[PDB]
Amino acid sequence: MKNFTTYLSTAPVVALAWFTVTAALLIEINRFFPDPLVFS
Amino acid sequence: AAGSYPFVPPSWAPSVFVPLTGLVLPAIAMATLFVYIEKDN
Amino acid sequence: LSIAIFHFSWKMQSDVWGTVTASGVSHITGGNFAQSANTINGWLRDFLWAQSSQVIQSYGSALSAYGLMFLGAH
Amino acid sequence: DIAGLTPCSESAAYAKRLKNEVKGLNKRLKNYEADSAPAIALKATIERTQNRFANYAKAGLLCGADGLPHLISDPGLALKYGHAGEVFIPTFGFLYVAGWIGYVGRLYLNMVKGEAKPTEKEIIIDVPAALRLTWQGATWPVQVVAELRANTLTEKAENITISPR
Amino acid sequence: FIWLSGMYFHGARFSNYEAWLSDPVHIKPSAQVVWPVVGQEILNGDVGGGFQGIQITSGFFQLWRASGITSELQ
Amino acid sequence: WTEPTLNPDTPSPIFGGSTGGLLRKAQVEEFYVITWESNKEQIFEMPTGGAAIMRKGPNLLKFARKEQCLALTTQLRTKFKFTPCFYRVYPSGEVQYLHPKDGVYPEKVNAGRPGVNQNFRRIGENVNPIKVKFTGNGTMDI
Amino acid sequence: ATKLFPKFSQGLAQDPTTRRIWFGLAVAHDFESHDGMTEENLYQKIFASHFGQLAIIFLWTSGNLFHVAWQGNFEQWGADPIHVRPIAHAIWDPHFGQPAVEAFTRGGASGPVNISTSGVYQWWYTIGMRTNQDLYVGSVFLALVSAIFLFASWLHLQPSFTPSLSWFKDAESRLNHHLSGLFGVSSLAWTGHLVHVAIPESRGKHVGWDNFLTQLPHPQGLTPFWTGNWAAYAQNPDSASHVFGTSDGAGEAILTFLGGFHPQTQSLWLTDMAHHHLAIAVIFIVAGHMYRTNFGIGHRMSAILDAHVAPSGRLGAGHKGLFETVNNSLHFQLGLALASVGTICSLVAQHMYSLPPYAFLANDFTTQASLYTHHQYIAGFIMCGAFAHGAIFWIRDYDPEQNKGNVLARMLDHKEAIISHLSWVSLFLGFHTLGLYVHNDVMQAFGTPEKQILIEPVFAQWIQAAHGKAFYGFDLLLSSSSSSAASASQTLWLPGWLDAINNNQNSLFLTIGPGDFLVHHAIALGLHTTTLILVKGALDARGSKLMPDKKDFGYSFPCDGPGRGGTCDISAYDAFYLAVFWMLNTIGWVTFYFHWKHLTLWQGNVSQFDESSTYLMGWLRDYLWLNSSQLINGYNPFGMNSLSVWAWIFLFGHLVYATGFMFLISWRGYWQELIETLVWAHEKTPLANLVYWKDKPVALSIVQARLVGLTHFSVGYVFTYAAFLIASTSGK
Amino acid sequence: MLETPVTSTPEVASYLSNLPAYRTGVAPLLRGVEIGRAHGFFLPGPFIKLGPLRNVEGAAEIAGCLSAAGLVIILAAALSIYGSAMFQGEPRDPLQSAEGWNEFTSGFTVGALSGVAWAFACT
Ligand code: CLA
Ligand code: CLA
Ligand code: CLA
Ligand code: CLA
Ligand SMILES: CC1=C(/C=C/C(C)=C\C=C\C(C)=C/C=C/C=C(C)\C=C\C=C(C)\C=C\C2=C(C)C[C@@H](O)CC2(C)C)C(C)(C)CCC1
Ligand SMILES: CC1=C(/C=C/C(C)=C\C=C\C(C)=C\C=C\C=C(C)\C=C\C=C(C)/C=C/C2=C(C)CCCC2(C)C)C(C)(C)CCC1
Ligand SMILES: CC1=C(C/C=C(\C)CCC[C@H](C)CCC[C@H](C)CCCC(C)C)C(=O)c2ccccc2C1=O
Ligand code: SF4
Ligand SMILES: [Ca+2]
Repeated sequence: MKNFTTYLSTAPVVALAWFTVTAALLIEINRFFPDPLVFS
Repeated sequence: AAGSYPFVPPSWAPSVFVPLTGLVLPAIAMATLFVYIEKDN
Repeated sequence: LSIAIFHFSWKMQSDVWGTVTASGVSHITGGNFAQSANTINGWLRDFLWAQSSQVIQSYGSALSAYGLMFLGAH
Repeated sequence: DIAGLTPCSESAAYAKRLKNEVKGLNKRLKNYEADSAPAIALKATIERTQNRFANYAKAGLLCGADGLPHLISDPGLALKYGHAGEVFIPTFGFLYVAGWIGYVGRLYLNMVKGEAKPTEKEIIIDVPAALRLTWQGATWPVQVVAELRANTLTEKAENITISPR
Repeated sequence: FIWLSGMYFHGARFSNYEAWLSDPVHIKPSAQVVWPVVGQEILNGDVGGGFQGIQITSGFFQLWRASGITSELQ
Repeated sequence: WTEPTLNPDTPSPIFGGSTGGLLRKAQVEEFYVITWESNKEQIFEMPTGGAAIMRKGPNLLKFARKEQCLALTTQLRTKFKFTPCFYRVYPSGEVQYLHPKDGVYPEKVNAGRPGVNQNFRRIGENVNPIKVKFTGNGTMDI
Repeated sequence: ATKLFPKFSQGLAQDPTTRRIWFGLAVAHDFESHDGMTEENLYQKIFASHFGQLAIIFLWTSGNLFHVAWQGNFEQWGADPIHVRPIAHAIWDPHFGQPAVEAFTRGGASGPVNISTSGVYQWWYTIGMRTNQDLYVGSVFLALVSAIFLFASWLHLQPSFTPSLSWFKDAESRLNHHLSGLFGVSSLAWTGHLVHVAIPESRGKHVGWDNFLTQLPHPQGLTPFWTGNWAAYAQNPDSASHVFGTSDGAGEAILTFLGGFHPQTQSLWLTDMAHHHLAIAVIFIVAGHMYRTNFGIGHRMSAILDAHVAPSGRLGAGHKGLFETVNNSLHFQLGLALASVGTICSLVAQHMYSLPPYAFLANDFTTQASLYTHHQYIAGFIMCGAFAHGAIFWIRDYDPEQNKGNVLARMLDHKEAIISHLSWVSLFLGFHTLGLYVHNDVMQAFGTPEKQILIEPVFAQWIQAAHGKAFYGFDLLLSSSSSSAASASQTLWLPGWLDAINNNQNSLFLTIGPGDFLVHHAIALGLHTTTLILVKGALDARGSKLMPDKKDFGYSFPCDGPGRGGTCDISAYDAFYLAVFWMLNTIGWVTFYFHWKHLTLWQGNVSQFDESSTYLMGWLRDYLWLNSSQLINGYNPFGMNSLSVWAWIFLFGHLVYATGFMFLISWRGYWQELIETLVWAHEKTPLANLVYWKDKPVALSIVQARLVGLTHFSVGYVFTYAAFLIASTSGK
Repeated sequence: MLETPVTSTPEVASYLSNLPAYRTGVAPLLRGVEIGRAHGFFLPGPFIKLGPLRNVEGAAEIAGCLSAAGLVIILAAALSIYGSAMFQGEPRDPLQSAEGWNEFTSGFTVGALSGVAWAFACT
């Protein structure tokens, strides 16, 4: 597990995770607060 | 040599200048240069 | 390969694909491959430019994804 | 007002853009039975459209004859006339997150520098320490200035390699 | 295999194969449905057959038909 | 050591022939002749294209490029650990012993070699082009 | 054996390959490199070469006048300039088929002819020319001038008439003479044409060489000028009812400041153009009397440059030690000249569309479009040369020890700062300018146009309101009459500037929308990027971590080998080579914005541009695709019309453009080895082996192919667009 | 370079040696009239049947042989400049010499135009 976690830390894996979370966050934000053209 | 301006080209000028400049003139230039370019030193 | 796919796209739309009507068939392009393909302009005016209308006007329709990809591809 | 930009609330074209756009979806709803998922969906698109085409006007979005909302960039114009929510306020929001991301990155870089083989902590990222530095960038503006007023944000010009002139 | 299996699954749950079977001519094949977000739901066009998705061009519906597949349980 | 003299009657390796060898330059301009001494009859690869059976003892092959001869030279010096030597036969017959032209293959230092093209300054101590402008002389050579 | 073709380069002369022929044409006008070149001889050769270029320009102009007179419709077009189409020349094509002979008979002729888009007609009318004789006389005159310059090239190259290097390095005087004589006495001289010939001709009154010494330009005469009452020359201006070339509505003024444009011609008034040249001429002559000569009173340039050092030492030694740098470097001077000429070449295009300076120029849309695009492109090539020669200066003629602490040496000190900061601006402009186009395109595709981001160009609208534009409603400066500036000009050009600026049928300060905002920022991206490429090459011209000895390797060298990873395109010639592409991309966007903004203006569908431009899809379908419909139909399986040549050129441009790719995508090696096989085949082929090549066939040089492909690439981009810009504007 | 059945068949190595170019011995002019007529007579063909006025009556053969004559003359000039740019030092076969080529070119120009006339007299 020490070496599996090392692999899950490599750049390609970490970037895949970080982006997925960021993408999902934006998607979910528009899902509940849609059409955000202005900050009102 | 007629009307007002005495140097108005004749109607056959195009039927001579265009043929000469584009077929005859270029051939002379290309051939003359070719000889100079290949001219030995 | 590009010319081959263009040759198939145009030949077929012009000489095969169409609707069988009473006495005659209506080809997608009305059988213009023969006289319009012997020149490079015909391949641009009667093929590229003429058939590019659908993709350039796909915006706003279910096909709008292809218009976006068409430019993205360029 | 501003540059001949009429408010979308008073913009007739904006109203037509609503009428014609909801009609184009109320003609795609007819070719479907009242309860089909196709129809539940097209009715949501009509509701969402009718909400957006009103949230915008209620936000006082000036739009031209086109009927499409326009944004004001000048801080004075945006502030003086209550158009700060567009561009102005959004500007700082990005700047804060942008500097946050950059500051956290440099914090990590300068920690792995020195540490054993700094080159192998850039490929196999130290997710633990990377997760202990993310929140440190929340008050990045406070820390960044404290570094300018201490000469530690930049490097001395006699320690940076330069190409032969 | 994963790719092939996914095609059958997408053609099992999110597809109009059964509707197409009854009227193959006037119904366009579709087996890709987009989520209703960022107005991307426009991509779900009326392929006919009580279905709003993306017209596929992979020839799988006609392949399944010639395999006998007559339901989304197969 | 005495600059070896070419024996133009040296058995040549066995090869059917290739559309990739000498052209008009060999006669109008010049050509080169590599020679070596094998221990056994072995197949080698020609720097021009193909395979050839080298003969036992003296061998002689002709090329139209020095790099081609040197290529075979390194091949023999490495694949067969031979010590090949090549010349430059001009159209008049003037053979010029090209390699090693000393007996000691270039890589090895040997007293009796003068220093040619040797600047005794750091590459970054060369003058500016303006100092050699209108002088028709390179900054490195000056 | 050794050849003679490359007389200047003995190395090329001794080259056994064919490269000697190719390079012999390239390294031909780089005398600084010629074998046995002295600085004085270089200057004398350049000075004579200048005369040769001046002979070509005048000979070129004479030919245009001759063909317009011998094969043109000037008098007919002059009678009806809003219906007759100016004829450039006749098409004597021994290959034309009968339908081609019929379709190209237009503009009123008896044979196939070519309508002109140069706009010489409108210009020659405005300046006084009315008949074909005026053209014949002018052509002969200019032809004689060309002959004179040609003799001068010979005279100034023959001992005793060859200027010394000292004369070539006499700056103070040269500038004084050029500013007072070349610029000033040539502007007052022009006012003399206008006041005496152009203005009278526009008011219907032949004042030619036959009656100029007897025709009073002004009714009062020189009396008002002598008495100081100069105002008399600005009374009774031509009324709005005036018709160009007619006494109808004609006035008596010779020099005035009405502003705006003549009503019928829709072009700047002649009197306002007369007083302009008079005013500028006075300034130029006075400015000419500044530098020192051989009398005493005057300014030594060196002193001025050395006396300008910031006391805070922020600019180091300031401009001290720069006079010699500019005076002893012919690349530094050429770069400044190209930069100045380039920038002014653009002013001509930006100020000639807004303010038509010639009669009936606006009416001719095709001319207007083809003139903007011509100058804007020529300007771009000139700018590339400016930086190009600047990089050559850094390597061939920069003394790092003399320029020590001067503003020029403290530039390389912060070379990274300048280059890196140009990188950030380019990225910022690029990431955002494009992002707000894709964002709008997505909204257009998803049928959510309201959601698309449309930022308003408020900053530009205010500069427009400041000039008097009222549409915006900002009431700023001229927009507000109660202002100081507005009230001050109210008695001069103001009354006209407004009438004209507040008319939407012309191009004076056109209404800008959010569509213009995006394209303007895109133009900035091209300006910054193209600049970054050239600036990076100029600063790294003689230095770089990868190639610290670039100066020793000269300016144009292929690469430093595959060593250090890759040195491909590392020479400062390759910053030019690459910058050219970005320059074409930048100008492409600017000349496409002009054309669409104006085609929509001329067709009356301004909303078309005000909406389609917001998203990129509109630019392609509504502009390139929609307008190309006619051009492509120049020749179809049913027939051909007068737009056949443009359709043929349009495709021809694509061919040359694509051919350029091979020389850029493919590299020297596959071709070289291929040529080797070809050489073998010919030597073996019987009956053909008899004939042989004198020069050994070799593949194009690494740098050579770069320029050959780029010339093909550029020629295409020009012909392909010239075809569109002219056949789409004319077709309607 | 690789003696192949093709580039060795004594029949084909003999056919080549009777062609008026490998037949060294015949005076270069007579080795030019031979080659000239051979390359000149067949030239009119392509212009007579597929040229601009190929479907006009009577003037389809005069125009073919007139055009051919034109090219024949063009071919002559190229032959001449070739010798001038190849025999600067007037480099066995006298054809491969300065004077040799100047007499071959002339034989070709007077043989090809004679062949072009033979083809018109054969229509
Ligand atoms: C990014 C560059 C930029 C640009 C091109 C402009 C451009 C403009 N700004 Mg501005 N502004 C900027 C940055 C910029 N601003 C920033 C960073 C701030 C925050 C400090 C402001 C805060 C600001 C204010 C408070 C106001 C402007 C205003 C204006 C407009 C007229 C003011 C002027 O003459 O000059 C530019 C002025 C400034 C840059 C700041 C000084 C404030 C000005 C001088 C007071 C002028 C008030 C008066 C009503 C303006 C008359 C405009 C005319 C059409 C009637 C003008 C189009 C005026 C406006 O039109 O709003 C109603 C105004 O009131 N700006
Ligand atoms: C800690 C990461 C980091 C930071 C703080 C910066 C900071 C900077 N970069 Mg940079 N850059 C980065 C990463 C980073 N970069 C990476 C990974 C690349 C390769 C794609 C680049 C490529 C790049 C270029 C080509 C340029 C800059 C430029 C700049 C300067 C202009 C400011 C700007 O707008 O940012 C610009 C940032 C970018 C253009 C792209 C980077 C954006 C990424 C997403 C941020 C990095 C996040 C990082 C992975 C977080 C690590 C966290 C850690 C726990 C693992 C600026 C000081 C410009 C410059 O030199 O100014 C003179 C410029 O020309 N950067
Ligand atoms: C009154 C004295 C005088 C005058 C009139 C000139 C004039 C000239 N000199 Mg000169 N010179 C002088 C004194 C003078 N010199 C002295 C005393 C010296 C000794 C130091 C020199 C040393 C010298 C050198 C070494 C050189 C010159 C050169 C030149 C020519 C520049 C090339 C050109 O075309 O410019 C023309 C520019 C204008 C006429 C005005 C510029 C206006 C801009 C560019 C555009 C304006 C366009 C307008 C707005 C609209 C036009 C519309 C329509 C007409 C198209 C030019 C004709 C160069 C040369 O020989 O070229 C052949 C050059 O090499 N001179
Ligand atoms: C359509 C073709 C094209 C495009 C789009 C570009 C674009 C660009 N060129 Mg360029 N160029 C081209 C052709 C092109 N060039 C050609 C044919 C040549 C001749 C060889 C050159 C020669 C050239 C030179 C010499 C230079 C440039 C430079 C630049 C950059 C200028 C700075 C900028 O605007 O940053 C803006 C950034 C963008 C527009 C990128 C958009 C953001 C990306 C696409 C999103 C991130 C990825 C996304 C999420 C998904 C994609 C990846 C995913 C699949 C993983 C820019 C990105 C300059 C440079 O390098 O900058 C320092 C420069 O030096 N170019
Ligand atoms: C008001 C405002 C705008 C006004 C802009 C105007 C008028 C002027 C702008 C000047 C600007 C934007 C910038 C000048 C910057 C100059 C310097 C020297 C600053 C450099 C910043 C640096 C070096 C910091 C880098 C960072 C550090 C060290 C750590 C982290 O913070 C990350 C990072 C990289 C940010 C407009 C355009 C209208 C629009 C509306 C917002
Ligand atoms: C041709 C032409 C042109 C060109 C031009 C140029 C470039 C130049 C010219 C020039 C000229 C042709 C000029 C004129 C001159 C004349 C004169 C100049 C005369 C005068 C007279 C008198 C009598 C006066 C005297 C005096 C003076 C001088 C000074 C003061 C005093 C007095 C007044 C006494 C163009 C292209 C535009 C187009 C059209 C054609
Ligand atoms: C095609 C190609 C060749 C081969 C191209 C050759 C050999 C050019 C052949 C041209 C012949 C001679 C005909 C050209 C016709 C010209 C239009 C004639 C006039 C050209 C000038 C005199 C103006 C290269 O050598 C090369 C080298 C490096 C990078 C890319 C390439 C590359 O792409
Ligand atoms: S590929 Fe060509 S340009 Fe690149 S390093 Fe090698 S030789 Fe030089
Ligand atoms: Ca007159």
